Parts: sequence; structure tokens; C-alpha cells
Amino acid sequence: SMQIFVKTLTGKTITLEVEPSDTIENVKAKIQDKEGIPPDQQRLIFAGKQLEDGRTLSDYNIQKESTLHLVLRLRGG
Amino acid sequence: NLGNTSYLNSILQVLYFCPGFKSGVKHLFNIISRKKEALASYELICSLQSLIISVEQLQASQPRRLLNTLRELNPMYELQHDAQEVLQCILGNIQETCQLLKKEGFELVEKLFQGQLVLRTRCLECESLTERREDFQDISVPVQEDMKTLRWAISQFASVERIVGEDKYFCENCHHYTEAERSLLFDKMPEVITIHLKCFAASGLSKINTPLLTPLKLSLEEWSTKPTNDSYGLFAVVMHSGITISSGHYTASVKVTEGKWLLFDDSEVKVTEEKDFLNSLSPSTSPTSTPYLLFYKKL
Ligand SMILES: COc1ncnc(C2CC2)c1-c1ncc2cnn(Cc3ccc(-c4nc(C(F)(F)F)cn4C(C)C)cc3)c2n1
Ligand SMILES: [Zn+2]
Repeated sequence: SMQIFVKTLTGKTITLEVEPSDTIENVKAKIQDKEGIPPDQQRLIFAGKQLEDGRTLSDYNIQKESTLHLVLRLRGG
Repeated sequence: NLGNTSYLNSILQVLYFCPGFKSGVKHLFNIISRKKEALASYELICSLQSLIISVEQLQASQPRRLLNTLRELNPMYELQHDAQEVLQCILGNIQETCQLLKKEGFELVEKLFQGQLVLRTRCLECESLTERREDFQDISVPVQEDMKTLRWAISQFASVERIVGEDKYFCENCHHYTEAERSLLFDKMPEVITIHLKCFAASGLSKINTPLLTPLKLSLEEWSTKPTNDSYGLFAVVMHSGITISSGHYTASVKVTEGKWLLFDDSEVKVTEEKDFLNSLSPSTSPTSTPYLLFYKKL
């Protein structure tokens, strides 16, 4: 329905065809299909806010051409 | 026993030494506590202020309690976690409290961390331009292409990139899939600039060990919409010590602002001169503590 951009780990930009009702789990599944990163290892940041699992893109007001940033978790303790 | 939560410690230290943060917390604490005299988001402000007080009294002559506030606001934070991820929680719930309190110095996070980005897209057939405005709290840059300077890393983030092939841009003017050039430019510049180095990689997830040539003074003008006249300077570096992304130990190094770098290893403090600290950040030294978060303050 609409196309959004994702900046991968190397700065390269990819595109996703998503619906306004799509959940964050669905978006992370699509990113895996293009990048090969498991959904549980993915963190998506839009407009400085992290996308939480279970919410929809309409909740965060992600429209066409909106850019998500894909980062991993660097655990430390 | 303190260093068991070095993801929350190291972030708390940069925030403590962040220009105008503690004053922002105490201003909101007064309003918060006076209203209490006259809810879990209220706890974060109260918990943060107590921690700010605790460091003050010791320095003049708690990280656990902050974590119990986080265990309610965030279910995971009750293990080893990501330092930058905790930064979002503290800096996000403070603004959430502010957005509620303002409705009832209220721009604590917005004036200090948030900025504005202009995302311009240029179709290569019709040569039309479309723009987007997005907020940002940190500039997530790559570390390896797939010695390199931070100028190269930000350029990979903000310079004109050409999306081609499988990632073709859908132009509404042409009504067809098209090649496009994307160039994100900074419009509004906050007082604290965080640069999140994506030192992780993928092939099979690994941690890139070679750092970039981090500069002491950085100018974000070439990727700014306006001809700026302002530069930025390092005042804090959070590092990650380890060989895998699934475990490690975070450290912090904040500049004294007298003119040195405190090294924060669990519960120790070791002052380091300006030249030696910059030497230890060079890639040729093979730093065991790979830089993760870089913070710059406006001069
Ligand atoms: C700023 O530390 C923190 N901030 C926020 N959260 C935290 C932890 C979550 C609790 C800390 C934190 N973490 C670890 C330790 C270990 N000891 N201490 C207290 C301390 C720290 C720095 C100093 C100190 N300051 C200076 C000067 F800069 F003023 F010159 C020189 N010295 C030295 C040279 C005497 C004096 C006392 C820590 N504090
Ligand atoms: Zn076009």
C-alpha cells in the first residue's frame, strides 16, 4: 500500500511495501527477508522513538517515505 | 557489586555530566514534588533526582533503585542490556513526564537532545524533490563499509545516496518504480549530539572491532541545510568491552567541564590527560574497548 525506507547496518537504504495496519512484527519479518537478521535481534527507531512489538505502523504515524533505522543490541553488564 | 548493571551506570554518568541535565531534573523535581504535596513516570524523576543527589554528596568531599523504576516502565529491565537502549528509556520517559506536567524548563529532552532532519528524495527520471521532517535524538552512523574517519561515517549517513535495483523508489509523479537519490540534512541542532556507532555487523552477527578516527572537534555543516557557523566537541564516550555482541562490559569517559577524562570502570575513577585518552582512541592502538556512543556538546 505504501513504501517506507529502512537504513540497514551498513548505511545502505532498502525499501519495504507495508500497510498502515501492519504490526511491528510484520515489518521485522520483511526486513529479515531482505537482510537476514532475526526479528528478536532487530531494533527499529523512527523519529527517535523505538518501535515496540505488538503495535501498528498507524500508531506511530509512519506514512509513505518514512525512514526507519535498523540497529542491533550490544549487550553489556 | 555495583558494576553488575554497567549498561545503566555508564549512561547515568554521561547524563550526570551532560550540560544542563541535572538542573533540568531538579527543576522538574520541584514541580513534581510540590504537586505531590498538593505515577510511575513521577517515580523516574524522583528516583533520578535522588541518584543525582547521591553522586553529589560523595563527590563533594542508587543505580539499583533507578532500575526498579525501569522495571515498571519497561518489562525487560528487571541480565545484560544495550547502553543506548537504556538512554532512550530515561530520555523518553522524562519527556513523557514533561508532556504531562506541561499540560498540568518543561522542554527538558526536546531542547537538549531532539533535533530536526530534512529527508530529501530526488527521482532520477522526473528529477522532482520530496521532503520529510523527522526528529532525531542521535545520529546512527556505520563504522565499516560493505583508516576511516567520523567525517566518512556521517557522510555515509547524510551524503547523497543512490537507491537502485531491488530498492527502487516509487515515484508518484511518474507512477513507476524509479531510481532515486536520498540526502538527509540536519535542520535544527540540539545542544547534545549523540553519535551511535553501529559497531555491530551481519553476514552470523559479529562486532566490528576497529574504531573510526574520532575527532575532538566536529563540524556538521556539509550536511546542514543552512550555512552554519557552529562546531561541536567531544565530552563523553561510552565504550563496549568484549568480542561478541551478546555479552560485554560498558565503560564511560567524560571530559571534566578541569580539562581531563575520568575513566569509569565499575566503581573506579581514573583521571587521564587529554593527549593520552585521544591516543587510546586511535584504531592503530587496537582499542580493547570499542567506542559505541559518542557525545558532542555545542561550543
Ligand atoms: C559522575 O559519576 C557518576 N555519575 C552518575 N552515575 C554514577 C553511577 C550510577 C551511580 C556515577 C559514578 N559511577 C561510578 C563511581 C565511582 N565513584 N563515583 C563517585 C565519584 C565519581 C567521580 C568523582 C570525580 N569528579 C571529579 C571532577 F570531575 F569533578 F573533577 C574528579 N573526581 C575524582 C577524580 C575524585 C568523584 C567521585 C562514581 N560515580
Ligand atoms: Zn519521478
